[PDB]
Amino acid sequence: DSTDETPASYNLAVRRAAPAVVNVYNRGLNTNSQLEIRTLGSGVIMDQRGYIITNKHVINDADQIIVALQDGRVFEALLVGSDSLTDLAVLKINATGGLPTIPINARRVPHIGDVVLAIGNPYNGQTITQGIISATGRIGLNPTGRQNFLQTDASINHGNSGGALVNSLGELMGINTLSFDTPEGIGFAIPFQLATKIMDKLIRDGRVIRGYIGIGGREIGIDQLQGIVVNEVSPDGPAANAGIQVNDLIISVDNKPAISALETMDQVAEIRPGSVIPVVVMRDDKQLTLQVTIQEYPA
Amino acid sequence: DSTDETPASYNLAVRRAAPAVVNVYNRGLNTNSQLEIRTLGSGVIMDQRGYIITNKHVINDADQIIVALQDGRVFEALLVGSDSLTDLAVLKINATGGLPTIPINARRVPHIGDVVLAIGNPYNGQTITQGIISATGRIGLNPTGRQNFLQTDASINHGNSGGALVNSLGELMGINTLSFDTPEGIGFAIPFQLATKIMDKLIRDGRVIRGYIGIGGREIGIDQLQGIVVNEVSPDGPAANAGIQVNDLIISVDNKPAISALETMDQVAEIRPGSVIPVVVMRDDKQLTLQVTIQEYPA
Amino acid sequence: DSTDETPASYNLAVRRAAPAVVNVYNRGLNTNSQLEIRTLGSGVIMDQRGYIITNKHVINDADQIIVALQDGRVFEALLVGSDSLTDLAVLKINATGGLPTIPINARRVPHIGDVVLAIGNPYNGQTITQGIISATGRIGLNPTGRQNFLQTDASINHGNSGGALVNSLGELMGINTLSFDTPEGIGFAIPFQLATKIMDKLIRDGRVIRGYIGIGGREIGIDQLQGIVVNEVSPDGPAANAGIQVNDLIISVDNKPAISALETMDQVAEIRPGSVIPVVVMRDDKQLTLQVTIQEYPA
Repeated sequence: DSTDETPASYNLAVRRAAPAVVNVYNRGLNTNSQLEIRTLGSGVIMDQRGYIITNKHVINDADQIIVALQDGRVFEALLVGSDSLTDLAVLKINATGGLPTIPINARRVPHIGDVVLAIGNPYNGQTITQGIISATGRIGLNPTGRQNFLQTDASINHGNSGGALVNSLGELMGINTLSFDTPEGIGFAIPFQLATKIMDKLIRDGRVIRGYIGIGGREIGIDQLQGIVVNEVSPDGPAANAGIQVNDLIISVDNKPAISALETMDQVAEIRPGSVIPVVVMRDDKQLTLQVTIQEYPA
Repeated sequence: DSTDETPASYNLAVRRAAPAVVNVYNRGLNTNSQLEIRTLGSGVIMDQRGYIITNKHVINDADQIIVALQDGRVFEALLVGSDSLTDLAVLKINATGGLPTIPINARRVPHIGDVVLAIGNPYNGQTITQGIISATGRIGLNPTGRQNFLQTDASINHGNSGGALVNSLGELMGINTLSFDTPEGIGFAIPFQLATKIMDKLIRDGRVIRGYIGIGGREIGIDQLQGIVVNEVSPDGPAANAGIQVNDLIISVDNKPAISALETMDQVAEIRPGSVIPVVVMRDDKQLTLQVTIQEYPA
Repeated sequence: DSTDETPASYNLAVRRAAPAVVNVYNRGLNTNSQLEIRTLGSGVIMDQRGYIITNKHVINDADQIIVALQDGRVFEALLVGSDSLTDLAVLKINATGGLPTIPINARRVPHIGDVVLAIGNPYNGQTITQGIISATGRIGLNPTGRQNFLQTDASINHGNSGGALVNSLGELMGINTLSFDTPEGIGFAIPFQLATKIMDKLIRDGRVIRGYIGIGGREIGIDQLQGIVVNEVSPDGPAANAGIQVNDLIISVDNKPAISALETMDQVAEIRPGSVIPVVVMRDDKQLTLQVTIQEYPA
């Protein structure tokens, strides 16, 4: 008799998380009067100030943005900003009385093989899928990086895109992002540490400002010094203006040893334009320290 | 050393449930002699009288219906009836000696996030998939309702369609129904409480008879009385014949307060044609009680 | 507070298994100098001698085969042999110092419903998916058998094809094989006992040599003797040459009672060509013992 027994379930993560996952409506005004729904999507309430993360593609060209909570409350939202490269956008609502927020543990380290649920709220019940973390993502902002997504075999679709990816404790692991283009059975999410970083940037600047040094190049035992060889230098770029030349060997950027081309470019992307930084190079078996003014990455 | 350890497994649910999941063969007689297989599918033994649920689309246009059990027994089946809207059909076999039956717990409440296995028997080994309950279904019979399906990311395919969806205890959560048309990675099943209701109806009437009041309309703090405003009234329908008019406010149907358009229409669908029921409306700030004879929903 | 709690995870199986799952590169030499990558895939280190299993379709037409380990080591591989029917190939590398190997428990019985992870290493992080065993496979080598694959709803794709399928203990359940052609949501792997058998055969003969008796036919209470009726006999085949005729009833092959057409054909496939075996038949209610020289299955 199974009357006595308890079914295997992830319902606990759902109870803790789902209340913070909202419906997001993109509404157009036809010139008739009338209000019609252009598209629908999911979003996640990040804190008690009423900031919400959703997908950019859900809110593009909205005349009015409406947010609906599982508890019945309906709000008009303000668009704070968005980013095409990560397909994220931030909204703000003004709420009296408390808001449910997504559980976030900043100390939690995501592990490959961890169980995850992808929680949507397309029509408001909710659409929820289960899978594991297939690959952890990087949290870099360099525009050319392909590795800044968490991968999962939990199904990511129009139902749950823009909603929350959580572990079995209901802690946020990422923001679901539908792929418009990769292996069958693999979906993607923005890692939660990258998503909060992007939110903070949108809140202060209204957009994600990426740093640029204008250099292409590739990496060269412990007794050999690692570095990045300069393959090409962008005309009228920061490096070119500072006197950096092809075949230079970059051993240091802004006081950080340059041992990896990928790490150093994510490093530069975080540096605010107008910043003046030292870059140490090896040329003709001599050390040169050059002063470089960072610019904004070209569109 | 893993010699000592025990692999994570749902094999227990399989052992309890799978013996009641059968092969169903649709066989045509070409005029040659010969017996050929038109299509194959899964079915579920519901009780010891030998009643079986399968998909209608598996048994359509069968000259002969054959059922095969995991234990080797082969039976000829009688078609009791079917329903296009839920794609269910009921069969009956005459068996001497016991039959294996699907475990059913009528006290069990399905929860979103519960683990489920979708069990098929396409060729007789079996084809089994794993997922969770994404959304619980309604058990309504109103023909226009879209919400009467349980949703799951367990894979539902030609292998397991018509078979059993069970939790990790082997208890029946639904009947697998392949979608012929929704978000990628989502399949559907008839919730088990709706499936048993449909079976009981087919057994007594040979078809699912749905009640009809012939009314379109939408719902209007606790101090305000909820109701359904009548948008349109069907000509020569039950409501029209009873004297119900547009802009009437329906506050009560068959002694049940009408607070939701969806609940009241599922309510009417369960009422047998020929039934005479009271319907209370508000017209011109006055209460009117009208006597309505329910009819059968038009095809 | 979830700070104290532990997320549900299969990370243990990943830690035990993943280090033995390698990147396999198929490289062509264009006549320029240059070395270019024709295709990429996964492979599994089977033992400390440096034998590796991958897919045949990954190494077809390679000018050079390169293997890369999660720990950073890169090797040139020798192709030992392959088999089209199972899409397996074996490689060998020469390594100084230890190699990580896949955990194998030959005593472990795979069960339907067991949790499995499909581990790939397409670019070297790794691509990992989760599912269950849907159906256990046969380990037969008869070329016409359709049942020699393990089935799983763990996603099998270009990422993880040729890599390892393991249970939650990290024990090898099979080798992932991408299907180029079956129900949606079902993938396939070579059962691990069949995969090791194929590897041993490739190592001694350089190819999989299958036995052939040249007979078509089908099986006829315990008091009735089971047998295989001969439907057809191949001209100039082993059976024809030995004097076996249509309507003969095969009751014994190589001293094994013939109670199943499927079992007896897998039995014959394992017998080495040139072998002379007894085959007992019933003809005209008399027993005849015939001496048959096994041949190699025609391409």
